[PDB]
Amino acid sequence: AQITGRPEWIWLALGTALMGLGTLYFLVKGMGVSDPDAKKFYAITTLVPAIAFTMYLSMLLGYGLTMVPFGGEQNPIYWARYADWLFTTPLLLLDLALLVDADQGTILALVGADGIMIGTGLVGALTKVYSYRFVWWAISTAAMLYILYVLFFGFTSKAESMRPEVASTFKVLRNVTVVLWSAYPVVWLIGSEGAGIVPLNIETLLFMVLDVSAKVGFGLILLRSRAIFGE
Amino acid sequence: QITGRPEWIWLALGTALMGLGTLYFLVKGMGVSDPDAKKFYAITTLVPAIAFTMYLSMLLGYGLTMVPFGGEQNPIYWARYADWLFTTPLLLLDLALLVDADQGTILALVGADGIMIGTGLVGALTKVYSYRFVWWAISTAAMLYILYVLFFGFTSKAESMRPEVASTFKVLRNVTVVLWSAYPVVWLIGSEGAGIVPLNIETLLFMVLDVSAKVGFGLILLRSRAIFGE
Amino acid sequence: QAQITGRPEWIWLALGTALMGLGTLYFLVKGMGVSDPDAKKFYAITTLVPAIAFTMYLSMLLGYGLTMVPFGGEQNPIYWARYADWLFTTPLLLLDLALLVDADQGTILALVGADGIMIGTGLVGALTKVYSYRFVWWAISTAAMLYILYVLFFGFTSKAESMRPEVASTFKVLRNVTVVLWSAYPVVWLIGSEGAGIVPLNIETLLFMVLDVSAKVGFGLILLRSRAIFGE
Ligand SMILES: O=S(=O)(O)O[C@H]1[C@@H](O)[C@@H](CO)O[C@@H](OC[C@H]2O[C@H](O[C@@H]3[C@@H](O)[C@H](O)[C@@H](CO)O[C@@H]3O)[C@@H](O)[C@@H](O)[C@@H]2O)[C@@H]1O
Ligand SMILES: O=S(=O)(O)O[C@H]1[C@@H](O)[C@@H](CO)O[C@@H](OC[C@H]2O[C@H](O[C@@H]3[C@@H](O)[C@H](O)[C@@H](CO)O[C@@H]3O)[C@@H](O)[C@@H](O)[C@@H]2O)[C@@H]1O
Ligand SMILES: CC(C)CCC[C@H](C)CCC[C@H](C)CCC[C@H](C)CCO
Ligand SMILES: CC(C)CCC[C@H](C)CCC[C@H](C)CCC[C@H](C)CCO
Ligand SMILES: CC(C)CCC[C@H](C)CCC[C@H](C)CCC[C@H](C)CCO
Ligand SMILES: CC(C)CCC[C@H](C)CCC[C@H](C)CCC[C@H](C)CCO
Ligand SMILES: CC(C)CCC[C@H](C)CCC[C@H](C)CCC[C@H](C)CCO
Ligand SMILES: CC(C)CCC[C@H](C)CCC[C@H](C)CCC[C@H](C)CCO
Ligand SMILES: CC(C)CCC[C@H](C)CCC[C@H](C)CCC[C@H](C)CCO
Ligand SMILES: CC(C)CCC[C@H](C)CCC[C@H](C)CCC[C@H](C)CCO
Ligand SMILES: CC(C)CCC[C@H](C)CCC[C@H](C)CCC[C@H](C)CCO
Ligand SMILES: CC(C)CCC[C@H](C)CCC[C@H](C)CCC[C@H](C)CCO
Ligand SMILES: OC[C@H]1O[C@@H](O)[C@H](O)[C@@H](O)[C@@H]1O
Ligand SMILES: CCCCCCCC
Repeated sequence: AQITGRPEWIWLALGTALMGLGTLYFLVKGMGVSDPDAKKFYAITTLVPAIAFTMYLSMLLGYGLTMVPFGGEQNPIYWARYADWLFTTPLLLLDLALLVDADQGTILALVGADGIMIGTGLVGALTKVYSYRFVWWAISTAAMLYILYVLFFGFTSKAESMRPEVASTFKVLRNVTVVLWSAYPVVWLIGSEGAGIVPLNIETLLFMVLDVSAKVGFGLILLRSRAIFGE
Repeated sequence: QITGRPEWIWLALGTALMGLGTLYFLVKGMGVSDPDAKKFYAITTLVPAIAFTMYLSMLLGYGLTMVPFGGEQNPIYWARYADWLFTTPLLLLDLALLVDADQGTILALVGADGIMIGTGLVGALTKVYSYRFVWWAISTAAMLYILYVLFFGFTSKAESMRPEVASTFKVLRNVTVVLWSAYPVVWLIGSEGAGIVPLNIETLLFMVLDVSAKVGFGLILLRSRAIFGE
Repeated sequence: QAQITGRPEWIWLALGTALMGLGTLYFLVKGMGVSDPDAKKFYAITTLVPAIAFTMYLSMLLGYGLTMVPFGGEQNPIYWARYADWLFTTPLLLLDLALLVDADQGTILALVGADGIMIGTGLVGALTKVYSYRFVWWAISTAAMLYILYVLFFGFTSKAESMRPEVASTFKVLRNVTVVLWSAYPVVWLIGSEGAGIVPLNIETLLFMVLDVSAKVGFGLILLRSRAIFGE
């Protein structure tokens, strides 16, 4: 059942390679940088892939893998992803917050909501009672939908009042994040952690591609542009 | 290994009030332009929402665990500490922000609140019965330190802001010093310490203090003049 | 080879609980007055470090913070409670140092986060069942520390040598203390019960107790007596 600890190793190893090179890249590129504003963006955007490197290595080496009893058998679960996402997503949000110079009110309401989204997901991923896992999923999705709402119908208007570079950069990112983040509830749902439509194998591969691109990718769009009165 | 069955009604009622209290605070902060009042709404809404998630887990059994102390397995709801760990520092942040407290006292405060819950959690999961009280004492000492700065510290600075501020804070300060200090008493006499009171009534007690300490504290706050705006 | 524990190093943990608790009451019954908001931060940060450590030292004393990890072919005792402590403690020591040199929000985050990976990774290696892998995590955690010390040494110095002669002097002493005491942790752990068998858990608990007391209570003193915290 979702025979793990061996098939998806190549995906996990690959995810570790990209995330690590992606990190060494953003490290051996932030070298100069004087502007204190651009300093935040480089800091935030380098820890995201870095944290991920750590977590992908655990899954590859086994540690981040655990078994849960549900549906009818011993089910392989990678909790290490929620260890990653728990911190990683809020940093991704901080980048956009700092880029649109959002109010401290929305930043908190955003990070805290993000906390519930991952937290609730972790719960559902480890819940033993099958039916309930989807109660947590629904709650986690509602949390993401709220975050995506303020990013789309909230951070755009405030972005379209900054500089043409800012409004244009935020938008590309906003597009990449509303799309990449919304796929997560879908993969989770059809994967080893919900219905068994798709095997852990493909559930690892899909996450590894959405991850690299929601991180190394998102970071490339951001760090290569004019990061608000700094570059 | 029943553990979670009698107090289901309390937990479900607790999940109910925490859910509605949140939706209420969500479908109430709709407008709000002032960045200062924005903070208060953001802080005050996460508290009940966080508690919703945690009460649900207890009701669905997940937030329940068996601790082997005193020749037996014991029904311990760790989910309260998962809740409290984050929830309480937020209630204190509202207060800090209301009295425009220094970043020094905020950190000292939050830090201390972290020790309070963390220690309580440790005590609640300790196998050696005796020790559980050592941790309870250490936790109470931490609470006592917190309530001090809130009472004999945050008041003086509140009585120098505005008549709305000083009056609002005082009502909250009254509600928090009273509700917060009840917790160590319920824990001590409950299923987590001495068996004076069954897990049942305890779950009910916490559920009444939780709803008021959050949805109640929230209402008093979100109805008054919350800094630079409303 | 190694084997079960929970009693020889009771004294080291007791003494460690001891010093840490006193050091905290000392820093508490010393921050009594203090009106300056700038120095306020420093007292608030420097007080919690030992307070957190007291809690984590006591747990290791009362057995709670001890656990058994299977590896190398046999079960083994590990004190995870240190990592619980360090996770929150070390970054506060960095915050004190960042606030002193008035460091940029960019580097504070780049510092805290790196510290998170440093402890976190350490914890992971400490709990890894496959023996070979534990060193892979060690290597990584050390690389994280090394970075952290770099921005402190070859980074916070130059920004310090531009503040006030008090600041520049206070920071250098601390910098000297941290770079020296922090760099021992990877050495103790590598030779200790959580790595190779060179030295028993007994002495490894002792070593960390010496290093913890000084790196916190010692550091805390050098700092709260400098007034180069703009507070009097
Ligand atoms: O599942 S049942 O509701 O039917 O009753 C209990 C038993 O089935 C028991 C033995 O299988 O398992 C219990 O659920 C497992 C535990 O879940 C939570 O803790 C888990 C921990 O066990 C896992 O190791 C970890 C990931 O691998 O996730 C969590 O930390 C707690 O609720 C525990 O109390 C519980 O035993 C089940 O409740
Ligand atoms: O073999 S001994 O009897 O001599 O000692 C063992 C027993 O006392 C046994 C009793 O069940 O407990 C063993 O320690 C258990 C672990 O306790 C703590 O971890 C718990 C975790 O297991 C629980 O899931 C959770 C809530 O239920 O609380 C804690 O996190 C830690 O102290 C672990 O290190 C310890 O192994 C004891 O060794
Ligand atoms: C954010 C601060 C407050 C907490 C930091 C916590 C650390 C990142 C550790 C994260 C541990 C995760 C949530 C554990 C989930 C349950 C796993 C089965 C435990 C495996 O040890
Ligand atoms: C179940 C989940 C989706 C509930 C989500 C709750 C939200 C994260 C709470 C955030 C604060 C709410 C919106 C009330 C304050 C109103 C502010 C204008 C929000 C943005 O700062
Ligand atoms: C303000 C910031 C620091 C906190 C934001 C909100 C927090 C992340 C709270 C959300 C925590 C969720 C419910 C997860 C709790 C931990 C899980 C019960 C662990 C399961 O082992
Ligand atoms: C596994 C623990 C140590 C790490 C995760 C802790 C959470 C981030 C917040 C606090 C939750 C406490 C520590 C959980 C205690 C053990 C419970 C049986 C966990 C059930 O998920
Ligand atoms: C065991 C318990 C009581 C320890 C509590 C320790 C405190 C959280 C430490 C906070 C910092 C102390 C008060 C020193 C700074 C002095 C400030 C005037 C305190 C309020 O900001
Ligand atoms: C806001 C931040 C920087 C300061 C506050 C940090 C908190 C004081 C740290 C929490 C410490 C408590 C004692 C919890 C330690 C870990 C738990 C005892 C583990 C339970 O398995
Ligand atoms: C203080 C709040 C954030 C909860 C504590 C967060 C710490 C990361 C958790 C402390 C436990 C560390 C990580 C070790 C986990 C493994 C232990 C066997 C779990 C016993 O609780
Ligand atoms: C594996 C270890 C060495 C990776 C550590 C990476 C760091 C957390 C990243 C910090 C940001 C790097 C230095 C790139 C931005 C340059 C800035 C001057 C950093 C301080 O804001
Ligand atoms: C404040 C936030 C945003 C930044 C700091 C976050 C930390 C760097 C995140 C910690 C990541 C390390 C690898 C720990 C992951 C969780 C542990 C491996 C769980 C052990 O059971
Ligand atoms: C190999 C070198 C670079 C390691 C780092 C420096 C050394 C740890 C220096 C020792 C630092 C202070 C004196 C603490 C020593 C504590 C131990 C009892 C030392 C045992 O040799
Ligand atoms: O990740 C697989 C390989 O991809 C190549 O494009 C990189 O240059 C290598 O460094 C990497 O190992
Ligand atoms: C083969 C290593 C380079 C891959 C580039 C991927 C960019 C997201």
